Amino acid sequence: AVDTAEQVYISSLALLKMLKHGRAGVPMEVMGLMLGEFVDDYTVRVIDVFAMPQSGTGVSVEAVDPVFQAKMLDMLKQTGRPEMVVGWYHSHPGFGCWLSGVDINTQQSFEALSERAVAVVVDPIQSVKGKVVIDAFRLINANMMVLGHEPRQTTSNLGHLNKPSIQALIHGLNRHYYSITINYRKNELEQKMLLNLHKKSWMEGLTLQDYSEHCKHNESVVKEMLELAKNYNKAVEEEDKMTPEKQDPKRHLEEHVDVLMTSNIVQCLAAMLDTVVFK
Amino acid sequence: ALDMTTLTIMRYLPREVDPLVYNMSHEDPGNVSYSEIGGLSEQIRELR
Amino acid sequence: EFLHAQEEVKRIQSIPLVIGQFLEAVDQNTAIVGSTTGSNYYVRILSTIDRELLKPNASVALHKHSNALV
Amino acid sequence: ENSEKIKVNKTLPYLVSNVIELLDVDPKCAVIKTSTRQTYFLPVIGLVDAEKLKP
Ligand SMILES: [Zn+2]
Repeated sequence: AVDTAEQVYISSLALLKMLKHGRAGVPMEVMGLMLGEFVDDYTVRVIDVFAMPQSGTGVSVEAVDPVFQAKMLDMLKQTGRPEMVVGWYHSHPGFGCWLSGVDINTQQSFEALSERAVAVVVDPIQSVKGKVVIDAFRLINANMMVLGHEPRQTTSNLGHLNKPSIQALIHGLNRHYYSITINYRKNELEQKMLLNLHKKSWMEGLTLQDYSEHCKHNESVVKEMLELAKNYNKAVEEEDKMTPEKQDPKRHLEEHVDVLMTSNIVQCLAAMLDTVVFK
Repeated sequence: ALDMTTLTIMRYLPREVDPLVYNMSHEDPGNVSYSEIGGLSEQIRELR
Repeated sequence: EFLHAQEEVKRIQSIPLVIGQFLEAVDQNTAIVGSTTGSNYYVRILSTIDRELLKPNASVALHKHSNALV
Repeated sequence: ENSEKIKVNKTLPYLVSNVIELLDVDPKCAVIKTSTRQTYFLPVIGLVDAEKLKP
């Protein structure tokens, strides 16, 4: 009854918990459990994540404190969270997402505790700049690989639409553990809630920058214009129709005039609106 | 000093290092008055 | 979409880069750089960099992790 | 509980290192030169008293 390409769902709050806890413990690996639901054979929905204390043993089954997690679950159930532990995660700063031998042993322990619980690996320093690096793993039973079978029953084009990162397979991807496709089940409510962090406030929308700094920026961009115009004359002089070799004048002048124009229009228009509005 | 994660500077510090110089400064010679030296009045006066 | 892609291209050359020395280039899109870490790497170069600025003793900033020279 | 957690926190690799200037705090600061030939600044010394140290 091997499971197919499948899918894993993490809530947005879960992902933010993941990244916060991962970045906090850097450069030491940190590990916590995932709370969620196994829904069906084709999806796994982790809904919320709680961290667990660091220990000198490092990320291992020795690190999971049964009393801590037990009391934590007992407390969350009273507050609205009855979901069971669907898996665990641990941070791997400094290198890509993959399971080490101790990680494999921990995942085997969780598998013994379960039937299809997953392991999640987050690199908290590579996941940065808007790029997020999270991968979900599950061990391939050696018996199945021993007797020449594929890891899963490929049914739909789902799955293979993703590609394995080369870094992982050196460490053992598609050999002892297979990567399950990651997906984010955010609703519109969380998305609009999250949008407030960069959302433009009205006074900030009507802010008029700084006239002196605006003029200084204009002068610098105009200097770039002059240099690029000299190079544009130089480039138009080479029109002798030689072999076909954007660089130097053309592209730079085009984007520079675009940015200078849009800045000038936005500033002048906003100034006019303020002149009309406030009095 | 820099964060080991983002490398962003978060504090300038007193200039440089090297506790070797610290030892070579905090060396304790003991109380030796010029009178405890004898027969070098011209040189002692010269040094000051 | 093109504006979003350029915003990301700006993002990739953000602050935390590592400095290196640009040895001779190889192709239009790749080059050889000597990192301040001591080792040298075969590195693809970002297109937005003006190639005429590139000289075999130029000081060039590499991606912190991927060593990509932008 | 605190003592047990601290003790289990005291792993036993320790990467011995030389101590450098104990710069005054300003909004318990030590600078370390590691045996692996790296220098580090500590916002807090740790589990040892400040004056027990000598650069
Ligand atoms: Zn691990």
